[PDB]
Amino acid sequence: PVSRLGDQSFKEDYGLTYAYLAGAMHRGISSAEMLIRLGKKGMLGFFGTAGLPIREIEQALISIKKTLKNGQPYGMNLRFEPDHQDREKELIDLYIKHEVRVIEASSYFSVSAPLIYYKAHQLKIDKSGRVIPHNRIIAKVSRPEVAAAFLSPPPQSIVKRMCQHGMLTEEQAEWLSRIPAADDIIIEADCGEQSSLTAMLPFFVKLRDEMMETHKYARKIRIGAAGGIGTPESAASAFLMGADFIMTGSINQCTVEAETSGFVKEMLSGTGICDTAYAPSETLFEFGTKVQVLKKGTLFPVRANKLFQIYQQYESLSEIDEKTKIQLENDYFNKTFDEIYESLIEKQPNLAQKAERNQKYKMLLLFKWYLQRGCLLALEGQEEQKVNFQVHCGPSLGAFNHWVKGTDLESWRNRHVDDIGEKLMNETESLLRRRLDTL
Amino acid sequence: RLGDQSFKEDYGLTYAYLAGAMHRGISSAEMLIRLGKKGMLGFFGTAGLPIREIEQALISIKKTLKNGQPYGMNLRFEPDHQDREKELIDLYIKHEVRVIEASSYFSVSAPLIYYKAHQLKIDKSGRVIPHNRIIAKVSRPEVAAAFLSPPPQSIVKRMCQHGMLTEEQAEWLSRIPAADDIIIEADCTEQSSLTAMLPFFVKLRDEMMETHKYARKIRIGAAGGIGTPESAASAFLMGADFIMTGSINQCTVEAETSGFVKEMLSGTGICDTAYAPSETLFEFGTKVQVLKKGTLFPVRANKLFQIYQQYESLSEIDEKTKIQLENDYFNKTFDEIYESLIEKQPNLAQKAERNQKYKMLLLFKWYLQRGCLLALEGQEEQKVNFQVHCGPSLGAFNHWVKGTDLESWRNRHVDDIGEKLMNETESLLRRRLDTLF
Ligand SMILES: Cc1cc2nc3c(=O)[nH]c(=O)nc-3n(C[C@H](O)[C@H](O)[C@H](O)COP(=O)(O)O)c2cc1C
Ligand SMILES: Cc1cc2nc3c(=O)[nH]c(=O)nc-3n(C[C@H](O)[C@H](O)[C@H](O)COP(=O)(O)O)c2cc1C
Repeated sequence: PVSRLGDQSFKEDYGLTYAYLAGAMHRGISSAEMLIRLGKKGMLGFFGTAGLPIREIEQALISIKKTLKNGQPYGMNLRFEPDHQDREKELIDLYIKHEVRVIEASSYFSVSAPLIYYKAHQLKIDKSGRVIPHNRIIAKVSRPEVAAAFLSPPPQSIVKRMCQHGMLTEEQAEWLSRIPAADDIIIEADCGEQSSLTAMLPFFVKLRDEMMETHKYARKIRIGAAGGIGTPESAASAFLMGADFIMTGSINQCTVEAETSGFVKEMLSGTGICDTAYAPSETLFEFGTKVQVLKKGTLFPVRANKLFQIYQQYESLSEIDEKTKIQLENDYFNKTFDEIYESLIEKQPNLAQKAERNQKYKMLLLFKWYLQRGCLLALEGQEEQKVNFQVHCGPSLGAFNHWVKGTDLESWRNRHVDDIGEKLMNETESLLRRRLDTL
Repeated sequence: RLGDQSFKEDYGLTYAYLAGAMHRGISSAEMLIRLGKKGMLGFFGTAGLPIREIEQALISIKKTLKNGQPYGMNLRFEPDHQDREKELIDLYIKHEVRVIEASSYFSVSAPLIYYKAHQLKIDKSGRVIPHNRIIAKVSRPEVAAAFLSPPPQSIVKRMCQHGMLTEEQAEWLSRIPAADDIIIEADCTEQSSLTAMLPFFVKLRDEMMETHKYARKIRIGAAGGIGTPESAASAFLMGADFIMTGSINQCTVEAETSGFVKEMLSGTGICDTAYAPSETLFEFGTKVQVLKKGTLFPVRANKLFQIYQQYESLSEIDEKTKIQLENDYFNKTFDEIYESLIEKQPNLAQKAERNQKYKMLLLFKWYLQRGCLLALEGQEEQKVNFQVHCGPSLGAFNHWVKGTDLESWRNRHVDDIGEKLMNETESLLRRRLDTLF
C-alpha cells in the first residue's frame, strides 16, 4: 500500500493511490472493463474513443458511470483530427453530459476551443483568489513547441473569439488566462513518432520548471512519461529523470481486460524486444508519419511501408505498373481498386468529388483503407488472416514478457491490468530504493 | 567513484567513461591523448582512413602517452575486405595497443581471436590473464551472446592448423569470453531503445556468468542517448558497469571535424536529427542518424533510396528528376561521376556493366561519402549536402549547458565535459535518494 512513487499532489487531484496512468488504445481496445478495474485500484485509464462512433462512446460512458459511482478515477481520450472539429465539440459536450472530469488530449499541436470549453465547465475561484479547475486535461505531447503551448496559458485569440460566441463568460476567460492550457503534460517517446525518452524527458522537465517561474501559476504542473515503460527498470529510470507519473500502453494490450482478439493477445504474449517495426500512420500517411507495430507473425509492416513508397513514386493510381498492380489486389487487400472505391463512395459520397478532381487523393484513401482493414482484421475473431494484422505495439511489451518469463504471468489470461500496474509500481519503488543504496 | 571498480583497474581508468569512435579520424589522436591524461578511454576513428594515417596516429599517441595512459583503437567489420582487418590487428600488436573497440561484428573472427591471444598467459593460480582486450559494440542478443560465450572452437582449431595459435593458447582462449567486455549500443545506426534493451543484456551477462563460470566478471557498457547527468544516471541505475558517449564529443576542441560543423553542432536541439540511409547495407534499408539543422542531406539521401527501389536501371530515371541530382545534390553528371570511381577499383566497374542495379547503387553510395567529406572540409559553404552524424544526446547536452560558458564549442574540452558529466551524474544519483524518499 506504500506507493511513494511520483508526485503526491498529482495523486490527490486525480484521486489515485499510484501515480500510474494507462494510455488510450483506439477503437475501444482500452475498454470500459479496463478502466473499471483500474478505477477500483486507484489508477487512471483512458477509454479508446478513436475510430468509434458516438453511439459506442456514449454507451461506454454510462456503463462506467454506473459501476464507478464512488469517485473512482477514469478518463476519456480525445484524439485531434484536423477537419473533424464538429465531432470534437460533440465529444466534449458528451464528456460534460456524463461527468468526465479528466481527458487525454493526443495528436494536438495547439489548444483548441473545445478543449478550452471543457476546462471552463464548472470552473471557479476559491476564497483565497486561486483558480480551481473542475474538469482537467493531460496533453500527450512529443515536441517542445506543443509542450510549450500546453504549458503556456490558452491563446487569447481563441478565448476572446469564444466570448463573442457566448461559449465563455468574461469571469471564466480571465480565470482561464491564469492557468495553463492543459492541467498536465505526458511526454511520449516510442509509442505503439520515434525519439528516445532519455534525451527528451530531462528537457521537458526543465521546460516545465521554466514555465513555472515564468507564468507563476498557483499549483505545479506535473510531467508524465510514456513510451518504453514495460519493466521496473524502465519506470525507475523515468522517475529518476524527474517524471511525476508514468504511463504505459503496449503492455495493457496483452491483458484479460483489453478489447482485442484472443489470438492477438497470445501473439503479444511471446513478443521479444526486437519484434516491432515502424509502419506509415493511417491519420497522417502522406507526411511520412510513422507508427510502431507488431512484426512477429505478420507482413503488415512491410506491406504498409511498400504502399507508402508507391504513393511517393507514382502520382496517379492508374500509373502503377501491371506487375505490382496485381499483387496488391490479390493478397494485400483481396479486393480490386474499383470494388474498394465503390464501398468508400457509399460512405461519404462527398470525397468522390475530390477523388475525381485529384488523382493523388484517389490513391491516398485506398492505401489508408489497407491500414484500417489491417486494424479491423486484428480485432476480429475466428480469422486465420494473420498476415494482414495491424497490432500497434512497442519494445516495452517484449521487455515486460522477458521480465515475467518464468512466472504464472507468461499467459495473458493471468495478466490483470491493475495487478500488472500494481506489481510494476511496487517493484519500481523496490528497485529504486535498492539500486540507489547499492552504489 | 561511479561504475564498476574492476573495469577501471583492468583498463587503467579513474572514471568508468569511454568515448566511442568517430569515423575518418574524427575521434582524433589529440582526443585520446587528452582523455588518457584524465584517466578516460577513447577509441581512434580508424573507419575510412588508410593504413598510413592510422599507423601515423598510433606512433603519435605512443610518443605522448607512455605513462600507461588509457587509449584504444576502433575496428569495424567489412566481409568484402578481410585483409584490412588482419593488417590492422598486426599494426595494433606492433604499436602495443592493449584495448580495441569491435563494431559491426555478428560473430567473433580469427583476427579478433589472434588479437586476444597475443601475450596471453596463465598465472600461478591457474587463471587465464589477458594482455590485449576487446570491448565488443553490439546491438542484438545473438551477437551479444556470441561475444559473451567463448570463441568458436572451430575457428580456434582451424587457426592452430595454420600456426596462428598454439596448443596451450587455444585452451586458454576457450576458458575466457570471445570479447573481454560488451557495450550495448541503441539509437545513436539502430532503432533500439536503451531503456528496453539494457535490462535484458545485463541479465544475459548474469546468465552467461553462471553458465560459463569465468574467473573475472564481464562488464556491460551503455551507449546511445547519453548526453546529460540524468541520461547517464539512468544507464547506471539500469546496471551499466560503464557508459559511452559519442555525439557530444564531436562538438569539442579536440575532435577532428570542421569548425563550421562544430558551430552547427553547438546550437542543435533534441529534435534536430533524422534517420538517413546507411553507406554500408544501403539496399537493405539500414538507417543512420544524422544532423537535420542546416543540411538537406537527410532528405536528399532518403530521396536517393526511394529512387533505387522504384527503378531497375540507372537510365530509367525520368529526365525531370535526373537533372536535379546531377546539379543540386552533386556537381557531376552520371557518366562523369562514374569516371571519379575508376581510380579506386576497375574490377567493380565490370560488375556495373553486368548488373544495372549495382550501377546505380555505387553512385548513390558516393553521395553519402561526398556528404561526409564535405562536412570535414574547411572554407565550406556546401552545408546543404553536409552529412554530420549526430543523435538527440548532443541536443540534450546543449540544453543542459545552456547559460554557462560551455555554450561555445571552444570552451568545451572532451575530458572536462566527461569529468563534469560524471561529477553531476554521481551528484544526481546521491541527492535523488533523499529527494524522492
Ligand atoms: C494498441 C495501441 C493503441 C493505441 N492507440 C492510441 C490512441 O488511440 N490514442 C492515444 O492517445 N494513444 C494511443 N496509443 C499510445 C498509448 O496510449 C501509449 O501512450 C504508448 O503506447 C506508450 O508507449 P509504450 O507502449 O512503449 O508504453 C496506443 C497504443 C497501443 C499499444
Ligand atoms: C560522428 C559520429 C561517428 C560515428 N562513427 C562511428 C564509427 O565509425 N564506428 C562505431 O562503431 N561507432 C560510431 N559512432 C557511434 C558512437 O561511437 C557511439 O556508439 C554513440 O554515438 C554513442 O551515443 P550518442 O551518439 O547518443 O552519444 C559514431 C557516432 C558519431 C557521433
